[PDB]
Amino acid sequence: TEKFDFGTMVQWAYDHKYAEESKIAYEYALAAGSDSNARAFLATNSQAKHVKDCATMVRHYLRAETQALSMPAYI
Amino acid sequence: GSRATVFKLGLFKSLFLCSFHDITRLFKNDKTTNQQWVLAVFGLAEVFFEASFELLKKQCSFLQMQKRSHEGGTCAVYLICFNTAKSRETVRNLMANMLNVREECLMLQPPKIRGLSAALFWFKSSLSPATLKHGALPEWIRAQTTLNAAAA
DNA sequence: CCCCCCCGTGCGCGCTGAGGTGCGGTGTGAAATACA
Repeated sequence: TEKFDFGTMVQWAYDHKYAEESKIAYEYALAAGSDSNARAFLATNSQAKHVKDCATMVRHYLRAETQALSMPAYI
Repeated sequence: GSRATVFKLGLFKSLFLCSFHDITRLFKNDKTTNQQWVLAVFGLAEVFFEASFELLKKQCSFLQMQKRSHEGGTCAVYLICFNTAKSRETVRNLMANMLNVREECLMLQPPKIRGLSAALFWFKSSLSPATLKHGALPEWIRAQTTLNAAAA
C-alpha cells in the first residue's frame, strides 16, 4: 500500500505488451496477490484515469519502437 | 538503593556492548514513578530466569528478557513495562522478591522514548534465541524502530 | 430644536508544514514534614 508508482505500472504493461485499456485494467487487478503496486493501484480512487493514461503511454512507446525500424531490419 | 551504578553498567557494556544511560535516562529521585522500566540483574540461574518470564508475564503490557554470559558474571537484562505504574522502591521490592539476589544488582530507570539505540538494543535482542516476548512491544521501541508500513 | 427605513448570504474535493503553546511523560531538587 505504498504510494502508487504510475511509472511501474506502465513498465509492467509495456513489459507484457498489454495495450488496450480493458486488458490492462483487468489483468493488473488480477495480479494483486504478489505486486505491492497492484494493491497500491486498487487502493486509489482514480483508477479509470490511471488506466487511461497507462494505455496512452504504452501506445506511444509501442508506436515509436515500431516506427524506428528500417524496412530491411523490419523484414 | 542501587538505582544504577558504574559497576553494573561496566559489566552490562562488557556483555551487550551498549550502555544503560543510552537505553534509559536519569532519575535518582526514588519517588518519581513510571509504568515502563528497564532491568538487568546479576547472579541469576537460568531456570529461574525462564521462570521469570513465566512469573512476570501476568501483569505487564510487554516483557522482554535476554541472558548471558562468558565465565565472568551474568547480566540477565530485562525489559519491563507494567500495567499500572509502580515506583522504584515498589518495583525494586517486586524484583528483589523475584530473583533471589541482593538489592544490589537492580537497574531501575524509566525508558527513553526519543532515542535510536534505546530501541535498537531491544530490537536486536528480540531476535535472540533466549529472548521471551509477550504481546505488543511498548510504544517507545514499537515507535522508534517499528510502526512502519507492514506491507507498504 | 428633535426620529415617518439604510439591510438579499459566503468560497475548488484534499493536503500539509512551519509555528508555538500547554499540561504531562517524565526533569529530579532545594525546601518542607516528621522522625528520633
